[PDB]
Amino acid sequence: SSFRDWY
Amino acid sequence: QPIFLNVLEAIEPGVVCAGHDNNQPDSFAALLSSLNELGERQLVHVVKWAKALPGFRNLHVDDQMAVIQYSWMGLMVFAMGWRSFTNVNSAMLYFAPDLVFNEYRMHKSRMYSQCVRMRHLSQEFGWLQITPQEFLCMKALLLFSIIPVDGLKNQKFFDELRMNYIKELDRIIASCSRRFYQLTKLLDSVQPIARELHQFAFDLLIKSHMVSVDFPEMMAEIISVQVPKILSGKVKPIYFHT
Ligand SMILES: CC(C)(O)C(=O)Nc1ccc([N+](=O)[O-])c(C(F)(F)F)c1
Repeated sequence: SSFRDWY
Repeated sequence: QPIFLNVLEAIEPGVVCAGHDNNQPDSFAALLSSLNELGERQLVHVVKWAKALPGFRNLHVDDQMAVIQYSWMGLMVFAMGWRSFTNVNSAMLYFAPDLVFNEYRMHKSRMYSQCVRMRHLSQEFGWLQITPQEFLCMKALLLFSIIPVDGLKNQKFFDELRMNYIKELDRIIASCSRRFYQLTKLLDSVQPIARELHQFAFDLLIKSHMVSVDFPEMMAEIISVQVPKILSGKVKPIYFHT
């Protein structure tokens, strides 16, 4: 994800 | 009293604006492009909020990420409703200072039903005389109220973490007994509304290139990847009563 990335 | 209560307070986010042009009239497109943006900003905030939750770094990273994406709408709804209770005594919908809904914005945004529902919730804060500390501890638990039927990566930790969150809510309460059934009743009622909103955003997303509404980076992804899971029964909420 692009979620996994900024988290 | 405890350490716990200091934390929820301390970590509780601040005012978050939507940057809406309160001057031009109320198009659907204008309205919903700002809610999507409001969603986007508050999400960031739920993330930095949640990372600082007590016990939160006990879960597998993927569990953390999951638990957040699944429950964000549910949380959003809750604090929104506190906000609308506390500022405007539940007379209107307080999404943000610059984005307060009135019946007109309610009907023009096309969420009248769901909006009616969330105004009912806001009222319930008042009807049930909800203390600020009851609000915070209730909010904390809502993050732990929604999982895949399949189950999380480290399910034991979750069960544990949650149990202690229910405990703290009971602690901040303790014929008092009926307060719990009420508060659990109240949390339970958050889940239907979050589903209705899931559906509309979902619908909305799909029709969005063809109605001219702006879906931010993080918006488009969460809605199309994780929301469908919920709506297909793969991911259920934990209910207190049946
Ligand atoms: C995805 C959709 C349009 O963005 C949405 O429901 N946005 C949204 C934004 C902010 C807030 N808020 O807490 O003020 C809420 C809601 F939680 F109230 F419903 C929804």
